[PDB]
Amino acid sequence: EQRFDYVKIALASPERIRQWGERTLPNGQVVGEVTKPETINYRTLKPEMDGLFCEKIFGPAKDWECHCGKYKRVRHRGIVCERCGVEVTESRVRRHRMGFIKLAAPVAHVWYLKGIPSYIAILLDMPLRDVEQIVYFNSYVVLNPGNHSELQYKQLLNEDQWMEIEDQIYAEESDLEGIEVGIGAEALQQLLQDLNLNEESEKLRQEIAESKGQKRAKLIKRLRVIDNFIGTESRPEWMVLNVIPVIPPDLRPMVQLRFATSDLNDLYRRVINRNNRLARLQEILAPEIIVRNEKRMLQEAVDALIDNGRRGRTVVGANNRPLKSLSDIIEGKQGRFRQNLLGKRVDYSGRSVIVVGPNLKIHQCGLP
Amino acid sequence: HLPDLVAIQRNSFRWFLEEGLIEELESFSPITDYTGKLELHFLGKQYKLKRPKYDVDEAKRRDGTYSVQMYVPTRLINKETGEIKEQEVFIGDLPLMTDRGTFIINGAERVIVNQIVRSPGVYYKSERDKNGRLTHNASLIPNRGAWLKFETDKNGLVWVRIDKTRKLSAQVLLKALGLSDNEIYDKLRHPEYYQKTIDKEGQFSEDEALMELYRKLRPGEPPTVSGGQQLLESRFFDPKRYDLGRVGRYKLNKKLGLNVADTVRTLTSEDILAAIDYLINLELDLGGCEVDDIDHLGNRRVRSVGELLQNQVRVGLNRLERIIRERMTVSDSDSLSPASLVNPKPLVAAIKEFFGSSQLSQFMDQTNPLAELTHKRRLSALGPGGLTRERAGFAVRDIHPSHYGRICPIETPEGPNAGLIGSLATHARVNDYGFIETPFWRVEEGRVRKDLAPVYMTADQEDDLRVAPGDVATDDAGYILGTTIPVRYRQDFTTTTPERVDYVALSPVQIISVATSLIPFLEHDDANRALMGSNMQRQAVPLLRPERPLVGTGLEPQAARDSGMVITSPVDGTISYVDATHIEVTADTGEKYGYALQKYQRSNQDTCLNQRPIVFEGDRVQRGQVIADGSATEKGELALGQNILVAYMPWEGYNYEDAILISERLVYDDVYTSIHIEKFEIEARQTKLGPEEITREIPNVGEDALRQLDENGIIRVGAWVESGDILVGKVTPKGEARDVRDNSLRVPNGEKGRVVDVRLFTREQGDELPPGANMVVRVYVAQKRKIQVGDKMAGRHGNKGIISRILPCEDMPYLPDGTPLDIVLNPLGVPSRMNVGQVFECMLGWAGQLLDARFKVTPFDEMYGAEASRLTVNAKLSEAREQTGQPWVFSDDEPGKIQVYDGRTGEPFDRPVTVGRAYMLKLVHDKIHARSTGPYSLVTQQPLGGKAQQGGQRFGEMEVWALEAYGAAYILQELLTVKSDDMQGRNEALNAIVKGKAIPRPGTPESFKVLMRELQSLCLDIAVYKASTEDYEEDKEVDLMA
Amino acid sequence: YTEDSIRLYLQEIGRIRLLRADEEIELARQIADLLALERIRDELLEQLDRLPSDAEWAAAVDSPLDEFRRRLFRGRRAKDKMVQSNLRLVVSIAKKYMNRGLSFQDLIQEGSLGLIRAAEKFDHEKGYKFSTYATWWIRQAITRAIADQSRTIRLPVHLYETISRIKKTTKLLSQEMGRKPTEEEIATRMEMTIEKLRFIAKSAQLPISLETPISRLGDFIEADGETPEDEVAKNLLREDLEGVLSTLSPRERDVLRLRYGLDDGRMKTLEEIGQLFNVTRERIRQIEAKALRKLRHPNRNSILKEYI
Ligand SMILES: [Zn+2]
Repeated sequence: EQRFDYVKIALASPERIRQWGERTLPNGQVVGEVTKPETINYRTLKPEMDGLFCEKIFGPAKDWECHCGKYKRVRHRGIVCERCGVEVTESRVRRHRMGFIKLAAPVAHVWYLKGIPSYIAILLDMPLRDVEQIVYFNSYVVLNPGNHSELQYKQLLNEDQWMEIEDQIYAEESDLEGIEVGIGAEALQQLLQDLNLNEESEKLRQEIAESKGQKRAKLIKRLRVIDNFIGTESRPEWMVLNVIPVIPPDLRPMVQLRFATSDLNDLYRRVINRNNRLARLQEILAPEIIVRNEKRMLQEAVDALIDNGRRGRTVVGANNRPLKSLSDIIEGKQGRFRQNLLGKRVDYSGRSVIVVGPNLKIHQCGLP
Repeated sequence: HLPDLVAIQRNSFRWFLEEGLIEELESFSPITDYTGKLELHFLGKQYKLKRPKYDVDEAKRRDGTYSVQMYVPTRLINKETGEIKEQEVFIGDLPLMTDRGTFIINGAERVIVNQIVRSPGVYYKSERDKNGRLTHNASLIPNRGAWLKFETDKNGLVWVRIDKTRKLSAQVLLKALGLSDNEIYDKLRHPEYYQKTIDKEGQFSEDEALMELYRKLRPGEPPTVSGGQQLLESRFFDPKRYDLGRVGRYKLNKKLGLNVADTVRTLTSEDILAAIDYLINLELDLGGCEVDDIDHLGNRRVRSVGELLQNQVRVGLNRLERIIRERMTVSDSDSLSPASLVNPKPLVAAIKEFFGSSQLSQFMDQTNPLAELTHKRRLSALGPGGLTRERAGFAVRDIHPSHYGRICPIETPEGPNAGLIGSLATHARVNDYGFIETPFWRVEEGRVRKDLAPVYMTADQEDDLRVAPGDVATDDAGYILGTTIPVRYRQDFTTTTPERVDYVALSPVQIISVATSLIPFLEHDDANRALMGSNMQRQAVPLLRPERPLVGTGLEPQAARDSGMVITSPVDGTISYVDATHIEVTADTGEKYGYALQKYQRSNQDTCLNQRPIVFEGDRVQRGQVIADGSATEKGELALGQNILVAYMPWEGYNYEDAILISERLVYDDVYTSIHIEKFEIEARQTKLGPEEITREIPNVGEDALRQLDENGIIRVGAWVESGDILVGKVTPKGEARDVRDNSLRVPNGEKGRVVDVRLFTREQGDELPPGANMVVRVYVAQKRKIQVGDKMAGRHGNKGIISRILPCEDMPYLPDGTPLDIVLNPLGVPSRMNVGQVFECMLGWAGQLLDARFKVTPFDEMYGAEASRLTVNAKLSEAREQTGQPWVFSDDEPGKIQVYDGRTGEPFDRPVTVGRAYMLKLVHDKIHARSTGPYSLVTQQPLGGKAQQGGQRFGEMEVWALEAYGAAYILQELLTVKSDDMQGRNEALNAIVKGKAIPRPGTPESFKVLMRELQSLCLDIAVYKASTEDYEEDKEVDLMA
Repeated sequence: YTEDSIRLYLQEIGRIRLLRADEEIELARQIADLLALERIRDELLEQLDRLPSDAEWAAAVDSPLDEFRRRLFRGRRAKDKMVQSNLRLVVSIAKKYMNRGLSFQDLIQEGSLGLIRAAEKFDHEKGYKFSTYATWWIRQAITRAIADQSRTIRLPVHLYETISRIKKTTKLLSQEMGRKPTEEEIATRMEMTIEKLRFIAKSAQLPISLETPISRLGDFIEADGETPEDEVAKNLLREDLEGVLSTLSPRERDVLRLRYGLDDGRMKTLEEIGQLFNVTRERIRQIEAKALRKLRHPNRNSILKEYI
C-alpha cells in the first residue's frame, strides 16, 4: 500500500557512482561523464556539450526540444537526436540525473579522513596526523618493508629519509629487494586494500580477550568498525574516491536575473580544472614535484567540494565569504532538514494584525 | 547650554577634510620602484577639490551621488636625468557631507554610524585558576596591526604570544629587540622576578633569540638571524603594517607612565619593557598598579565617518601604490608621466564600497525629524572591527556606571540588538581622541559657579572627584541647599556634605538622550515604558496638520532645528514675497534673502517631507524667528502627534489588552491622516530575442484600460490609479505581429493614490542607466491615509495600542457640556506597567486646553518641592476652573476625575473617570498578506516568502509539533506535501477543489528528493527500498524520481 | 607539520638550487638530443601504427639498447632539472596576478606548463639566458589560463582583448576631451555599432552568487514552470473545444483533430490523411472547410471567443 518501506544508507562504491551517472544512448555511446568546466555559452545562453550543464548528460534545457533544434514539439517523444544526441523529453529530468566525474588520481573523502572518529585512521591503526601527511603529500609510507632491516610496514618516511633509502637501493652492492613506498591517497588505497578483515577481526578479538583499560577500549573500537565492514560486505578502500558524482544542474541553478550561480558550480569547476591539468601533466611526463602538487590541489578541491573549510583553508568567493559546499546544505538551522523538511512555507496562508472582537464567540474569529 | 546636536558627524568630516586625508596621502607619498630610478611624490598638502557637479537637489532628484573630485599635485622625479614632470592627478570622487550631517549616495540619504570600539593601549587582567593562584596577563592592542600578549605563569614565568601562535619566554623577545641584559635589568623595578625566567629559560643572545623567534613564528624553515630580524620589523616596527595611533600613543604614555613623543606610532623597546615592569609590579602588588576594565568608557573609543573613511582611503592607496610600482618597473623607457602612472580605480572602488555596501554606512531613518536626529547620534558596538551578535553577551549589553551623562540608559532597541546600539546623551560630546566627555559646573566651597564656563570631563577623569547630579537644588546665587548631597565617587553612589562636592551636572536631563528628553513627567514612569515611548516617538508619522503638545518638555524647539527642515530668518526686517514654494525677506536696510521650500517630497520611509510657510506678506520679522516649518513641526518645535480628549475607563470589551477605542472624529476631522509616497520602477532591457519597448500597444487589453497613458505608454501625472492599474506599458519580444508579450508595470494589490511624478531616464539624455537597460522609468504615487482599524497608536510614555473600533460620536461617552470623547483607554494597563506619567500629562493637558496655554515642564521637576508635578497640576486645574467658570471642570473630592455619560443610553457612569488632553502619535506601517498559490523556490519547489511576491506563511517545526500534539495527521500531511512542494499533488488538489471532487492522496515532496540527490552527491549510497513479500525474493530499490 | 599548502610547496621548491648559465647550456644540449630522439620515435609510430618497442627504437638509432636507454634517461633527467630549478621563476612571475580570477596555486600550476614548453623550445645557440626566454612562455600560459578559467561563463580571448581595447580607447578619449566620453563617441572611435558595445558591456559582467545577502538572494527568485493556476485553464479549454467538436460529424471532427494534431501534437498534411483515411487528397480539404464553416457559426461555438 506504500511505495517504500525502509531507507538504507551505505558506503558508495565507484561502480555505484558510475551507475548513477552513466546512461547509454541508442547509438551505443555511453554518456554521464562531465569532462569540461564550462557552464553555458556567453552569446547563445545555451549549455555546453561536455560541461556542468550539458544537455546530453543531464537532459534537454527545454522540454520536448532538441539542443540543435532538429526536433521540437511533444510529437517527438523518446527520439534522441542524431546531430547532437540529446533526448527530446521533459526538462524535469534535469533535476534527477547526476552524471559523474572521473579522477586522474584517487582522493580521500574528507568525511572519513577528518572526523571525530577517523575511520581511515581507526582501520589503518595509525594516528590521524600520519594519515593526513600521507594524503597531502608530506611524507612517504612503506607499502612493503621488503628486505630492509630498519623499515617497518606502514612507516612514515621523510623526503630526506626516502632519498637515503634510494641511495641504499641503488647501490651496486645492495641485496635490498622488494621495498615499496607510496605517497598520496593512492598509498592509502593500497593500505586499505591490504586489510584482510577476517584475520584482523580474529586477531583483535584474541588481543581484546587478554587486555584491559584504554588498550581494550581502542581495540574494541577497531573491532566494532571492522565488524561493521564485515557485515556490510563493503570494501574499506571505497573511502578513497576514484570517481565523484555530479549533482543535477537544477539543484545548482544558474538563473538569469545578470546570472546568479550556485557555489557548487565554482567548486565543481575547480575540481574539473585541476583534474584536467593533472591528466595533462601525467600525459607529458611532468616533473614529479609538479605532478604531486597538482594531486595535492585536486585533493584539496574535492575536500572543499565535499565540505568547505573542514580540513584546510576556506575557499572564499568573489566577496570574502565562504562558498556553500555540499555539507553546508544539509546541516545547521539553515540546512535542508530544518529549513525545508521539518518546516515549510505553505500555501493557503495569510497573516495580519489582530484586534479584539468582544462580540465574537469562542469558536469564531473575524477574518477580513 | 545645548550645543549643535549633530556635531559628532560634522567634526569628523571637517577633521577628515582638514587633516585626515592629508595624513594618509603624505604617509604614502614617496613611491619608488625597485631599480630606484623613478620616484613619485604626492604633494598631498595641496589637494584641491573640484566643485560638485549637478547639485544637492539635482543629485536627489536624478538618483545620483553628491560628490566632488580630488586632485593632488604630484612630481615624477628621475633619479638620474633629473627631469621632473610636475602635474595634477585625479585621485577619486569624494562624496560630500551635506549641511545636515548626511551623505547622498545613489540618490538616497545615508548616514555613517558611529562605532564604539575598544581603545588602543595596554590592558591588564588577572585570571584565577580552578585551584591555582592569580595569574596576570597584559594585552597590547594597536590602532591597526598585530597584538602583543604577555602572560604570567603559575611558577613566575613571563610568556609572549605573538599573534595566536605558541608562547615564547619574554627573554627571546627582549634580546631580539637589541637590548643587553643590563638595560632590561635596570629598567625593571623588581629584577629578580624576571631573573627567575632568565634562569629557567636560559639567557638568549640576540642571534639565537632571532633564530628561535623565526623558528617559532614560521616553523619548517631554516632559522636565519636576518630572517627573524625582518619578521620582527614587519610585525611590530613597520610604519605601514603597525599603527598605534595618536590615541594608542596617548593611552600607552598615560598608563605606563612613559614620555615618548606623540609622533611615534610604533612599538619601541621602552614600551615593552615598561609593560613588563607594570605586569611584574601588578603581580607583586606594588601599589600603583591596577587591572583594567574593558567596558569602562575611558578604555573605549568612538569612530565616526572621518576615521572609517581614512582607513578605506588607506586601503585604496595601498592598492594604488601596488599598481603604480607594477606599471613603473615594467616600463623599459622613461616615457611615463604622472597622469599615466596613477590609476584611481582602486581608491574609487574602496570609497564606493564603503559608502554603498558597508555595514557602517546605513540607509537613513527619516520617518520624522526625531528619528533623523537620533540616527546621527547613534553609537554601535557592531561592525568591521567591533562585536558580533553571537559573541556579544550579557556583560557588554549592560549599563556601565561610566555611561553616566555620555550614553543614554533608556533608548535602545528591543530584541537581538538590545544593549548593542545606544544613543548619545544630551550634553555629551566626543573629543579629538575619541572619548566621550560631559559637562560639569565647578563647585567651590559648596557654591555652584555658573559664571565660569562648563568644565567637560571624560569617564576616567571623573573617578577621583565627587560629582553631584544635575537635580541638586541651589539657592539665590549658587550655594547648594540641603545637608546631604548625592554624589558619585569612583563609580559608586554615596552622600556627602555639600562642602566636599567637586562638580555638578549641568542639567537634570544630562543622563538621557534627546528622544527620552521629550517625555514629560518622565520620573513617574518605569524605565521599560520610558524605553518603549522613546523608541515609539521615532516611529511617529508626520500628520496632515501637525500640532504642538500642550505639556511639552522644552526641548522641542531644539529637536527640530537640527533636522534642517525649519527655516528661520537670519535678518531683522520685513517679508516681501510669500508663496507655497518661495519666501523672500528684505533686510530692514540691506539685501533680499530668498528661500525655496520643499513640497511633497519622499523620504527613505515613504513619509512626506513637506515644508510650508508660516508668515504672511508684508510682515515684520525678527532675527531667529521661524519662517517655514517641516512636516512634523508646528511653529519652531517638534510636533509628532495630536492633542485629543481621552478618558480612562473600559468599554464593552474594546479596550481589552491594549486595544484602543477611538471616535469617528479622528477620521472626518483629518486628525491622524498622513501622506505616504511610494516609488515604482520599470526597466526596459535588451533580450537576446530583441529589445523591450514602452508603448501603449499592449496585447490582450482594451482601450478602457489605457485612458490615463500619455500616448507613450506611461501614465500621466495627476491620475488616480487603483489596484491593478497599468502604470507603464511595456512589451517584450517573446519567442515561439502576434509575438509581443505583456509585462507592463502595474500597481500592487492593495495600493492606490495619485501619481505626482513620472521621471524618465534614458542613455540618450545623458543618464547613467544600468549595464543592460535602455530606459528607467520611475513613478511616484502619493496617497492620504486615515486612521483605521488595525493601526497603531502610541503615547510618549510607552502606552501603545492597536485601534479596534471607531465609534460614531453619538455612541462615545460625553462630558457635562456635551463634548464627546475622542479616545477611551483601559486603565487596567496603567498600574501594572507603571507609566503613571501619562495620567499627569492628560490632566495638565486638560488644564492647558481650558486656559488656552501651553506648559513646558522639564523632567525631574521635584527638586523644587516634595511633590511638584502633582501640586502644579492641581493648581493649574484649579486655576482653569476659576477662569472658565465651569465647576464641573475640576472637583476637589476627585481631582483628576469628572462625570461622564453614556452616549448610547444617556445614563451617567457609576463613578467619575479620568479625562484629559493626551498627546498621541500614529505609528508607521501594509502588513496584511494572503496567498492561495504563487511563485515557488528554485531548488525545493516550495512557495516563496515575502509580501511583495505573493509569498506564503512559514509553518515551522514548532507548528508541526503543535499539530502532532493534537493528534492531527491529515492537516499535517496536507500542509507538508500538497500545499508546499508535492509538485504533482498541488495541481491535483487545486483541480479537485475547483471541480468540486475529493483531494487525492499525496506523494513524496520535492524537498525529500532534493535531499536524497544531495546525499548521493556526497558519495552516500542512500536509497529507498520496498520489502520483499515472499521468502526467496530480494528487496527491491524503489525509484522515487519517476 | 604545518597545515598551509602554499608554504609547503614553497619549501619543496627551496630544496632545489638554481642552475648556472653553463648548466643551462649543458642541459639544453641534452634536451635537444631528447627532442630529436622523440621525433624519430614519433616517425616509428607513424610507420608502425603502434608504439615502437625500445628494441625497435634502439634499432632505429643503430644504438645498443643499453646505450640508447641511458641516453634517453639522461635527456629525461635534464629536462626535469631544467623545469625543476626554474619553478622559483614561475612563482616570481605568477605572484603578479594573484587577484584576477585564479588562485595563487592555480597561477603557479598554469605557469609550470609554460615553463615546460619554454624548456622544450629553448635554444642555447641563440646565446641568451634561459630566464629571458622562459618568462614569455610563463606569462603567456598564465594569461591564457586566466582568459580560459577565471569566469563561470567563460569569454573567448578575443573578447578580453576587445574589452581591454575599449577601456584604453575610453581612457584616451577622456584624456583628450577632458570629460567622460559618451556611448556614441566611443562607438564611433571603435568603429563599431552601439549595440555591439552594449553587448560587450553586458557580457563582461560577473555572475552574482545566489547567496548574496539582501536573507540570501536565492530565496527571492521565482521558479520556471507553469503556475498550478495556468494548468487549470488548459484542461478546461480542451473540454470546451471537444464539446463543440462533438457537434460536428464524426468524419469532420476526426479530420480536424488530425489536421491540427490535437491528439499527437503533430499537424498532419492532407496526404497523410489522404493515405490513412479512405478517400485521397483534395477530399480532406473539402471536409475541413465544411467543418470549419459549421464551427464558424455563432451557434455551437461562442465560449472560445473569450479565450482569444
Ligand atoms: Zn539535435
